[PDB]
Amino acid sequence: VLLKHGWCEMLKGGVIMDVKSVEQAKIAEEAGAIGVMVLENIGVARSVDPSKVEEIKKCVSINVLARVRIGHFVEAQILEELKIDMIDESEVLTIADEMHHIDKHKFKTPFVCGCTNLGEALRRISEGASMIRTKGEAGTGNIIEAIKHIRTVNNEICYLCCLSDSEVYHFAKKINAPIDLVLLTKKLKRLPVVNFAAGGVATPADAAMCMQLGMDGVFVGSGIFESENPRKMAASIVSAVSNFNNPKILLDVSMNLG
Amino acid sequence: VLLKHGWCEMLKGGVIMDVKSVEQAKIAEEAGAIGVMVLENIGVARSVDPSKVEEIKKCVSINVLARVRIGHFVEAQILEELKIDMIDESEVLTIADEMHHIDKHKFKTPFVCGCTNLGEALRRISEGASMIRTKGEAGTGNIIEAIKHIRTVNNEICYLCCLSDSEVYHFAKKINAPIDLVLLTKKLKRLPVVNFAAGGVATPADAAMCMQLGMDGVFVGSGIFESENPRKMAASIVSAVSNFNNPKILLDVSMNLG
Amino acid sequence: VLLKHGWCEMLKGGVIMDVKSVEQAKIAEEAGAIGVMVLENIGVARSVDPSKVEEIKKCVSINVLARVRIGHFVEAQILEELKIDMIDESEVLTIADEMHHIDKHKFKTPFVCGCTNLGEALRRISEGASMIRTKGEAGTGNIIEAIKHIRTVNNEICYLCCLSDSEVYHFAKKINAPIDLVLLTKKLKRLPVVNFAAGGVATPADAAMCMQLGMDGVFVGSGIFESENPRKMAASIVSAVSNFNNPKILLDVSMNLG
Amino acid sequence: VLLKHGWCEMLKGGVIMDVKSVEQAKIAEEAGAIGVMVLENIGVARSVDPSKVEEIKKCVSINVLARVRIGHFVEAQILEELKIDMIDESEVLTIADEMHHIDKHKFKTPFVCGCTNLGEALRRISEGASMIRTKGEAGTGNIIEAIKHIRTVNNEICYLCCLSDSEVYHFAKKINAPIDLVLLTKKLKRLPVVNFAAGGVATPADAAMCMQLGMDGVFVGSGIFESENPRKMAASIVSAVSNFNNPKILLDVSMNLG
Amino acid sequence: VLLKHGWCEMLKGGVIMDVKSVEQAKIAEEAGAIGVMVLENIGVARSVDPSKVEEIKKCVSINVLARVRIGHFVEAQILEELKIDMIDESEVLTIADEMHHIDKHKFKTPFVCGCTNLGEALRRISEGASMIRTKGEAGTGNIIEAIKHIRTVNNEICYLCCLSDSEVYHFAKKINAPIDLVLLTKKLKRLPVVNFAAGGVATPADAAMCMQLGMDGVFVGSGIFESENPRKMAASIVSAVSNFNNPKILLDVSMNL
Amino acid sequence: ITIGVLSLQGDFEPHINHFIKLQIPSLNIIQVRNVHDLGLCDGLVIPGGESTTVRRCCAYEQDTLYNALVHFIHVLKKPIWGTCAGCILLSKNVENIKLYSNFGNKFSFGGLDITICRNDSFICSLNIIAACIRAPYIREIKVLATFIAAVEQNNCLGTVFNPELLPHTAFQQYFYEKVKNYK
Repeated sequence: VLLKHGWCEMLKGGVIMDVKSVEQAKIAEEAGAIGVMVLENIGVARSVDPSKVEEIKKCVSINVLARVRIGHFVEAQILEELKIDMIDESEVLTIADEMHHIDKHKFKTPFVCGCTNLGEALRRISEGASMIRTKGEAGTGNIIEAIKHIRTVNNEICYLCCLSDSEVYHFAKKINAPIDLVLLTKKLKRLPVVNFAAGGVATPADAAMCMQLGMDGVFVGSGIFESENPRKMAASIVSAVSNFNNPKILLDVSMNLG
Repeated sequence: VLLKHGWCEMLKGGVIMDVKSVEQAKIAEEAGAIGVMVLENIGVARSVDPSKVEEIKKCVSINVLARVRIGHFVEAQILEELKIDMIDESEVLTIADEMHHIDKHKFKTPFVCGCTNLGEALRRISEGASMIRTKGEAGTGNIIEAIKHIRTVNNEICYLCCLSDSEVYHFAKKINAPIDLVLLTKKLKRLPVVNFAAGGVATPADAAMCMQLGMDGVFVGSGIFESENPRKMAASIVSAVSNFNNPKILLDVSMNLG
Repeated sequence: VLLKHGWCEMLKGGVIMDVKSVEQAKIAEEAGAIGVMVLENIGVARSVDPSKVEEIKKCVSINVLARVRIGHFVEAQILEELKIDMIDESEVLTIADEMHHIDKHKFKTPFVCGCTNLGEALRRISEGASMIRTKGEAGTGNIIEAIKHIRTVNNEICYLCCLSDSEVYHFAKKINAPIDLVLLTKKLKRLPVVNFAAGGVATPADAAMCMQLGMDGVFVGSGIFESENPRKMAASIVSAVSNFNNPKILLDVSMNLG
Repeated sequence: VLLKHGWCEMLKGGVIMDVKSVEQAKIAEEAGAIGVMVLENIGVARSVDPSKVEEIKKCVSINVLARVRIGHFVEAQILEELKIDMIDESEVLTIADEMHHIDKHKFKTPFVCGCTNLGEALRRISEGASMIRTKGEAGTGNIIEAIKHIRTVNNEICYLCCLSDSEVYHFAKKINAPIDLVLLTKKLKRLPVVNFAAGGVATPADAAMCMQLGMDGVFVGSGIFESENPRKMAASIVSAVSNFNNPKILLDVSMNLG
Repeated sequence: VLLKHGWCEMLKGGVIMDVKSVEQAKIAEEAGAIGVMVLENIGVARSVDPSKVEEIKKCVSINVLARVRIGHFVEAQILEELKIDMIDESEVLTIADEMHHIDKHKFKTPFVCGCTNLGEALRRISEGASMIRTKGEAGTGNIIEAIKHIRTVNNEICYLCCLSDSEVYHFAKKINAPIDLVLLTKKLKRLPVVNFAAGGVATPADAAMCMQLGMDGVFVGSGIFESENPRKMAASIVSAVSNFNNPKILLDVSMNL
Repeated sequence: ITIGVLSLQGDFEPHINHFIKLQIPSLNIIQVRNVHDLGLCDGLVIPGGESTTVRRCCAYEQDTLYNALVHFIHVLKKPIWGTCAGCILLSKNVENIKLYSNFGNKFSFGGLDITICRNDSFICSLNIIAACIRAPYIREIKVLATFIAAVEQNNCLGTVFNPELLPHTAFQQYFYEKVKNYK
């Protein structure tokens, strides 16, 4: 798992655009993204056809991700055989196993899983997730939930760092997280694994807000390509993440974005 | 912050028209407004594109305001880089942070924030708001809420002024306001910062009623321009606020309004 | 206020019909009405444009009334500057101040206010109303509410007259009315001010029923003019009120009314 | 009624001890009380036998008061024939008429009545009460209720003085008080009639606390005589009220009170 | 108020025993207490008679405290005229004003007030309290509440110091405390005023547990004098607070008790 | 001894408050929004609010107020003071108006033979021979004060700064002395 962490730490400070085809994937590569989440070009949402994921993987030199329903371990086995770069056990797709989550220790391919609090994020890291993202609220464009979750996780980690040795055991029970990771979060003062922001990021300001709140990167939906200029709006989101602390640049990208 | 307060105090007795373009902004400048609030020219409501705000700012010699979602501290950083005249952390736009409000102490640009009672108004002045306005009920044209809130704030301030030194400490807790401001309101006998009226003001009578209830000015929505004569109705509401105590003039401007 | 009372007492036994234009007002004058209530010739209902009220006032020699939202003490000042004959603090229009009622002592123009019980009627007379009317139920044509309120007020006034001086104090508290007026109602055995009937009066029988229950007149809506014969139907309701005790005449006017 | 108020205003700053016999009444006279409320020397509590009140009245040169059940207007007629100095429509005694209150206008003898808020003190003054006292909580010795009521009445009167002229009419309605008195309270800035504190005053500190909160005097129960030294404890509470603003004297009289 | 804080700053690490008479006050003085809280020597509980407080004040060379009902600002005026050392606006006594608290800025005599959370402690310090104590559960001997309150206040202060500048404003609103003090607590990382533990401390172990949780001292009820040896039990709780970090001493004073 | 403040814009309240603070019983201050008030006072101070608002609100009923003020200054020659926007209205020529308004040279009341450019905040020590909240800059042209700071020509006084925003009320008394001298 350490090598998966080493790969993920190389993933910091980037933008992952959820593309739907080769042309969108090529736009997101030239726009400077680090990876592309292959999507279904379209009442049960299932993992995209692996023939689509293979076509994109061979047309872009950047990481390629894919989505598998929560708990559907045989979709993961298919993608793991496809030599994909990172699988995404996603709640956007219909839930296959409402009770369980893929045993991500059995795969060589790193997994990324959602999270809404520190307890949930620590549980998924125990199961084997090599990266986390904030569930937010997909498809709405409202950054209300993403920011709410970013603060909640950030507050809990720091409140933890301010606690005492005998009080950690009760906290772990309260958030319902493994004690070993709870101590690791305290020692590191942050989430043990790379943490990205997902859900609602639609504007260069939204991307920079998330990074100014600590997150290591941004997951960007399909709003980039259902807009007037996809290349420029995509390019704007990337520059915001790279220069999230520079108000002069953030203004520059935000101007004439329509 | 003293210079921000002094600038705002020079802002008393005026009308701020929520314009949507350059022709509307020009109408509101000829009509005699003191400032124009740049709006989105027609879901999630986000801060208007800074290229539009920059367009109006160079076509009118009066103040220009802009709207940023509640808590979105990176839209504000974009606007402050634009050298705007005053930012409005508004609830008409979708809420970015339902739990927090921008830390308005870090910006050189004065902020205006809503308020429905004295406790809420005093909290936002603590955070750094240089002006307040009664939330009312935007988009309805009903002055019921604006008048209800104006009375509520006015009653609380005066009831405070009639209290005693040992009773102030409980009142601050009751309204949940910082004690320092609660005493400052008691000493001044009015809100420590400029106070405007917003939401429902659609007629010269509505504007003058708010001014006759104490407020220092009026925020008038887009109804002025969705009417038969926008220039005449605009100049009417301007004259009503300037001559709110003159029934002869109020009648004159109310006649043949449409 | 005595001069206002004296003028209003001259308004007894008449019909006030709510006209919408000058032709309707001319029909009302020829039909024998004592006054015409100027209406909006059609979200939020506001006081009519004072230019409309001025045009009617100059084309009819009978009293002219107008409606102002409950609590909107600045529409009243506009109308008082217009030299109108009586203002109507109306619940048909949207409520400007849900909590207060215009301070009718500050105006030289007599006011008429709604009422549903003796306590409410006595409170409005305390505020300064020179006439009362039973709210009834506007726009429905059903005289159920008007008759229900007429009986309720009549029963309370007489029940009051049949009490002792020690019990009057609790009664005033129960209905929540000033004690001074409560004693005045007892002494006079009727409401201290002129009382009209409003809401549902649509037929000569309806008008005469209200006058047979002890009112001083009727407020007639716009149903008179949304009918085959506006002049005949109007003169019918006028004759019904003038001859409410004469079944022969009531039959005559009721035949071919539609 | 003015003469009754004139006599009462001469009663300001005094202590009224609820005595039970002639020896207790003699103690309270030498202790410096201004009046003694004759009590029943003990499950229905009735007005004390007038022969007891007659004997005390002849053995003391200070005012003599007596208690009549709430609404019992024939006990009052008995006492008025006795030439008593004040009558107390008491809630300590069983309620003869829970619906009504004696019509105190028909009596030449001034009445004192309880109160827990401004809206209830103003009603009793309308009925004809010449003095008021705060109900408190009789028989418990806890000053919690007396202080709570003193603040409530004091806050409402000042909040009134801080109100506008059109808002007074609604305030009178919500507290349910006659409008004439409400305006009189506003003009005077205090209760129109003498106001005393009753219920819980058992220590020189309790008496002075009530006077430091505005009240014009103190009603002290029978605890003064169920104590080691009745004369000393009595003279202590008398000196506390006379010197309620002198901490040196308050300490002096509080020492060795057992 | 700075002078009051300086005097309280000398009260750290001490034990205040709630005595009822002069012999008890003499025991608590020889036992090493820093102050004695004068009590009523026994259904409304009022402030003790000032002649009793004045008697003890002249028979002990250590601080003397006294109790005034919550809100009774004329009992305090009596005690302040008595030149007492420190007044306690206490909830054990009946509440004179359920709605307000004495305006402690008007007095020269430092006050102490109870507290169950950081918001309540910061409000009382705003009104002018020069010391705080955890309400606990008086009269029961159970340290459950005192320890619960000590942790609650300690957790909130540290969670505060771990927060950010823009989040402090919402926290102040949530706990309902003045923003100025909330920032002061963050800057100092502890309560701005001396903090003692009260309610349930009955054993040398109980006293040392409270001091090991970060308090500056202990308020100890009357349980010491309703016990076989009051002088020995008293000196035990004093040594526990003085040596709260030495298990050898805590064992030694706990034996044969 | 009656001076008025043109209360059709903002900043009139600070001007009134600091005039009253001088604590002279003979001195009385009233708001000025109509011709009746203009004729009531023996002087007038234009608060430093907006310049567009003042001119539009001074053009009600065919320049009824504007004509009253213009005739007031240019005939009665009574003391008048203008701060911030007041100087803009008291200057004969003002430029940097991109919009081609038909007002031309009648937009400004006139009285001071100076050219002003309205088009940001700081504090300057007054080296008289001051909180400048967007103080206009004088381009072309006795100078009462400089740091140019204050210009007094005939009965007209002009200050690009805002004295009423500072505790000291020296300038408020200075205009009162000017009004008394004219009286």
